[PDB]
Formats: sequence, C-alpha cells, structure tokens
Amino acid sequence: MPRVDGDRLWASLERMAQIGATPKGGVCRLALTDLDRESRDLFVQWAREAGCTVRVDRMGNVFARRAGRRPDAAPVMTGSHADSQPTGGRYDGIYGVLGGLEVVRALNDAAIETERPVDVVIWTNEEGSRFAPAMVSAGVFSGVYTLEYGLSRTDGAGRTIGEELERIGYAGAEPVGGYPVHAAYELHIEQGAILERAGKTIGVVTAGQGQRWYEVTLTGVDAHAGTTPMAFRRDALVGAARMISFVEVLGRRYAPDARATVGMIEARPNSRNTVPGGCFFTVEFRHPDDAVLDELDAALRAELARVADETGLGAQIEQIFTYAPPFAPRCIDTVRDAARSLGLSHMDIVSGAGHDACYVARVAPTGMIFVPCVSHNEAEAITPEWATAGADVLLRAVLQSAQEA
Amino acid sequence: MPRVDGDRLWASLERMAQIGATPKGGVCRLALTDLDRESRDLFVQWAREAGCTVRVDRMGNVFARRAGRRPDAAPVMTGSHADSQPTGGRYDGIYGVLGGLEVVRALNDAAIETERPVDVVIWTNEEGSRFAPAMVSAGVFSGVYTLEYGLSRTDGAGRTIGEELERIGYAGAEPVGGYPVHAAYELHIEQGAILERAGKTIGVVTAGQGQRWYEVTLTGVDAHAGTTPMAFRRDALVGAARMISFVEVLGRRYAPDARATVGMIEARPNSRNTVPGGCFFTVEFRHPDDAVLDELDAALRAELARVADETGLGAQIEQIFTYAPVPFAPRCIDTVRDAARSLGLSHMDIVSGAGHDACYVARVAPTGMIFVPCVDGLSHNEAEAITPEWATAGADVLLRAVLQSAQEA
Ligand SMILES: [Zn+2]
Ligand SMILES: [Zn+2]
Repeated sequence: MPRVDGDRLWASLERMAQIGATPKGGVCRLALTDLDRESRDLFVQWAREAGCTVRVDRMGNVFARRAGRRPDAAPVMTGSHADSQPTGGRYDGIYGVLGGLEVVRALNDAAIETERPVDVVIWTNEEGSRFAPAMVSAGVFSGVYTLEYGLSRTDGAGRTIGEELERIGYAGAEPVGGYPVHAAYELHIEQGAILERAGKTIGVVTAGQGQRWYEVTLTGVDAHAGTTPMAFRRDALVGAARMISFVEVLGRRYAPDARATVGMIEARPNSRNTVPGGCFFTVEFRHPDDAVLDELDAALRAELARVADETGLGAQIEQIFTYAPPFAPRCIDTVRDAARSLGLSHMDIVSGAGHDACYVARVAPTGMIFVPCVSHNEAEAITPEWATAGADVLLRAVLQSAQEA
Repeated sequence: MPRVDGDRLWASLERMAQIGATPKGGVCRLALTDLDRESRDLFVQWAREAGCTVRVDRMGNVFARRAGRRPDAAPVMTGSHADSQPTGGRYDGIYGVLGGLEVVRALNDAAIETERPVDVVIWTNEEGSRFAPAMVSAGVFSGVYTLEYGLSRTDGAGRTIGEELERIGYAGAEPVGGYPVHAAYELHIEQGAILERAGKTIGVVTAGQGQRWYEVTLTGVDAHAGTTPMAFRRDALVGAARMISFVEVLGRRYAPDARATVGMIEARPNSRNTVPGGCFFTVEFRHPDDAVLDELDAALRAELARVADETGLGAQIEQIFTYAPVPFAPRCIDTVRDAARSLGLSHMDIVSGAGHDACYVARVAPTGMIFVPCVDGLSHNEAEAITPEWATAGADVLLRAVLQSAQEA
C-alpha cells in the first residue's frame, strides 16, 4: 500500500495556518468571513492542482472529488472543517481537510485506481461560533436539519448563512446530501490528553459521548453568621458542596469513560458574613452508554433527596439537555486494522467533543481517527510524526473502502 | 425590692416607634437626621421630667443623670442607641434606652436613693448606616477611635458627623469619655433565636464573639469536561467543596458557641461545560474564646494544605480580619444572673453574635449585657418584635442590676 508524503502535508498545514494567524500562533477564521473564503479558495486551488473535480453544495460545503473506476458508485468521503473558534488553533478541523488532500495526492503519486470516487470535504460552519448551531452544515447533509433551517441561521449582525455564502462566492448549486455515501472517515486531533499520556499515536474512535445536563437549586435560610448557631442553619452552599463532592465521586465510580462535572455555581446572597440561603449549580454527565447515564441520573437524584432530607434544604432539579451519541463497526475495524498494519501504536478512544462525522454517521458508515495533541486554544499543537501517522492511517482506511465492490 | 411598670415602658416604646414609623410597621430613623433629633429631644424631655440632669458630649452622646447620694462617685451607666437601620425594627437599640428611662422612673416611684449617680445614655450613630463605621461614638468614648476621626465621618451628601451634630443641636460641650465609670449595663434584644427556641426569657451575656476572617484562592486547570477524564482533572470547585464541608465540620466540632461559615464563593470560568480552574471563597470563624479561634485557624490551614496536596490544586490563604473576643465583667455578669434569679425569670448564659456599644464600653468600664428574646430571632427588619412580657422582664432585670451596682460602696 502507498504512503503519504509527511513533509508535503506539514508544508500545507504551515501555509494554511497563515490565513487568520493570531500573534499567539493560533488561528481566527470564523465561518464565512473573508478569511474563511481565502482558506476555502486555497484548498480549491490545491485540489484542482491535484487533478480533482471540485463542487460546492447549497450550504457551501466543498467537495474535491478524485476519480474512481465507477463514476456513479457511492463515494468514500473524508474531511473536516476549515473554520475555527475565535481563539482556535492551527489544527482543529483543518488537519482533517489537508489530511484528506494528502491522501488524494498520495493516491496520485502511486498511480492508484480506486473502484469508487473519493470525496475530500470541507463542512461549512462546524464550530458554530458566528452562527448557531455547531455542525449545522454536516447536519443538513445528514438530515439532522433542513436546508431552509441551515440557510436561515443568522449572525450577530443579522446576516444569514445563505446571504454570506453568496457574498463570499460559495453559494453552490449542488444538493446538500441525499446521495449514497459508501463510507466516511474524519481525521481529527483528540482535543484532549488521553493519547499523549498513554503514549499512543492513533486513537481508534469507537463512539461519541451521550450527555445529560442538569440544573439544581437549593433553598435554605439567609441568616447572619454571628447570631445564628450551627444547629439553626439551613446553609444552601454547604448542601451544594456535598453534591459537588458526590458528582466527582460518581465520575470516578464509573471510570474510565464517565465524565461528571459541576462547572457553574451561584450562591446567594454570596456575602462573607451571611449563611447562604440559596445556591444554584449545574451538573453534566457524559458517557458512551445510555444505560450508565441512567445509573448516573438515578444516583444523582437519590443523593440529592438524601442531602435535602438530612439538611432540611429545599431541592429542585431539572434535566435541561439530553443527547444520545454510533460509528460503524466496519469503519472502526478498518481504522484499527490500518493502524496495526502500519505498525503504529493505537488504542480505542471515545470522542469527548462533537464533530461533523457524528452527524454523517447517521447516513453513511462512518469512523474517526484521532491523533494526540500536546484544545480550543491558540497553543494547541501536534508533531510532524503525529500529523503523518494520522494521515497514513487515513490513506489506508480510505483506500480499503474505496476498493470495495 | 422595686419593680418596673410594664405598661408604662410599653407605652414609651409605642410612642417612640412613631418617630420614623414605616408602613411595614418598622422604624427608619437614621443617625443625626431630624427624626433622630426628634427622638433625642423626646428622651431628653422625659429624662428631665423624671428629675435627671442631662448633658451632651462632643460626639452628641446624651447622658441623663439621676443623682446619687455621693455626686462625685463614679456612675453606673445604662443605655443603648436610638438610631436605626433603613429597615429597622421598633426595638433594636431604643429598647435599651427606654429600659434605662424606666429604671429611673421606677427608682423615683419607690423613692429610692442610690449611693452612686445613674447615667442613662444614648450613643450616637451605633448602626453605622448613614456614617461608617458602626458604634463610632461609643468607640470614641472607649478609646477605639479619636474624636477627630469620629467627627469627620461623612455621609453620602458629604456632611460630617460634626456638622450634623451642630445642625440638630447636639454638638455638646462635654468631653467624650475619659472619666471613671463604676459599671455599665446594656439591655438589648438578642437579634437571634437562641432565647426564643430555648424558652428562656433572659440572656445572661457572658461575652461578645471574637472573629477571624479569611480569603482562600484555589488554583486548578481550566479543562473541557467532555474531553478530560476524571483522573486528569484539577477541579478547583471540588477542592472548594471539600473545604466548605470541612468548615461546617469545624463549626459543629466546637459547639455550641463556634460559628464557622463560607458565605461567598466565586468560581471561574464558571461555565457549565468546563472543569473550574479557579475558585475564590471566604471563611469566617466566630467564638468567645481566642484559644479556640487559634485552634480553628490551625485546623483550617492544616486541612487546606492537606486538600491542596491530595488534589494537586494550588492554594492561597489570607487572614484579612482579626477581632479579639470581648469578655464582659464577671461582677456584671453575676449581677445580671442574680437579678434574673431573684425575679424568678427563666434565664441562660449566651454569647452576643453582633456588635453593640457595650462591647466597646467594656474597654473602659466593668460592663455587662442583658438579652431578651425576639420573635423568630428577627432583627434589622421592620417585622422585628418582642412581647410585652419579654420587654418588662428585661427592664426588671436591668432595674435590679443597676440598683445593686449603684448601691456598691
Ligand atoms: Zn474540529
Ligand atoms: Zn442595636
């Protein structure tokens, strides 16, 4: 099997990172800005230079197609997003886009004919910063959202995605999704420390995380600290402290894949010489298994009831967000087998963040490939070896799928 | 032994409560306002009608003196403040003042002569709302503050205490403090629910609380919750939670008199989907025993170090306020307790959880305090209330205490 040109890949990442470069060495390329256009334009140029046919759909998704023996066969698709967070890094999303480009180049150098066409994609507005929601364009593609909804999303100035697509010249003619896709692979940095600390180069992504978000309000009695003895108190902050501790306990209880976090708290009146009579805090559970999330939910509620009973606090809880994550076994195995045949260190991993691939999974057999990083930060970084390794895994996986009858 | 006239005392409280009456049934009578002046003038009028000689000092403190057999003898002093919080009750401070007036009237009715003169005092600006700080005038009296400091405290209008004293006619000529006082007693509502819930009418106040205040900053690592396994986390808020729970443990460990509280917390960045990398919170200890406060300090600092170690969090702690406990005079305390006993009144020892003028006066005179309960422990609220029975009982104890000390050679 062929090999990617690591130096060529690295050079393209270096070149692309100039567009929207921040002084801290990060990237600010918000969706459908002029800088987004400049980045898109450069990809298009490079793709066409690689002999690809580049098309654009009505959500401005860019597809660079490399020829296959069967021009009407469902393609193998790979890619990611080019747009960033306001204080994004040089590799969030774009590494997957340029990794896909290097795959095409590598197939060209090896003079390989595939049975199926290969599409390298840029998804519009993945990060969901200028327009909400995130992953909206892959969402339209995958039937999560309608085209009407996708195009009507507005920024702070009241400009819609549809209006901006026309402004920067990416109001494409192609339908958004609706055609069969044989398989899809997204190469992405981990945006975490699991691979790096485990000393593993390749993350075989098995699933996304399910999520449960809660808001909890504890009600006690505002009291002067000096004049109120401990036995008379209804301290809502102490009640919350008990819950915060128990949330951490729950996270460790369902290790390694559970995420359990209290990230926001507000005490009232929040004055140092008064017993807090109220406290609001959030809870979020993440785990790839809905059954485990149900356990976490039941434990949280049962404990909240015990705390209220013991403390005499009033308690209210409300689940405010619920999300169920599944990648295809075939793609997962293909990714693992590719890593193995390349002699690359690897491990199964769960994605702790959303990606376009999470939605593409709904319409085509989909997998993801993670590489380590030293995210959502201007200092996030990968090594040339990591960049090459992820791209070599991508090449192998895409090639295998593309030769499938 | 003489007895107070409960109906008379109650009538005086109802009448005074008219001055600055609020629709919610409270009192809004800020220090050195015209309402405060009216209240002062009425007390002065009643005191003179009861045969007292009234004097005013340079901080506007009002002293009504009931003559003693030996005019040059050190006086027994009693009283409180007449001024209120913006949403004050009908009994915060003024109960002690009118209690003192009732003591004078009761001594008159019984035709009693005392060895020592008795002073009934109104302290200027106790509540410290219009001018900061609180208890500033008893403070000057007691050496806490200079006269220059006391007179120069300004309100939001740029007007000083000195200027306002002159405006309302209470820029007195007498020196502020600096003379021998035989004993001092202040009658005051508890401003807490200890007496009410224990079913005790009289609180024998043994001390005012010492205080130690702290600021604590825990430093962790900002991290996205979904992508960060528990084992990698440096959660500053969980660290704080551990400390908050421990602070409660410390308060309950030194029951019944310890107060241990985390009243303020600030997490950062305080977003629901991220592991908090920073957390600020306050700690305050209160206790009548400085040795216990020392132990609380040591325990807090020891556990903070243990938690920082075990969690991998950076920790910072600063004691930003220190206040020594104010024990009251043993003889005054015993005098109060003995009085309650002789009157067949239910009573218990209690520690004051709030500052009073008497806390400062304790520095320059043998001082004690007498508490009565208040409904629900409510105070500095317009719905603050005592019963006639409680009002009468507090005044009866004050009468006997003042009487005993004023007859001491
Ligand atoms: Zn991304
Ligand atoms: Zn008071």
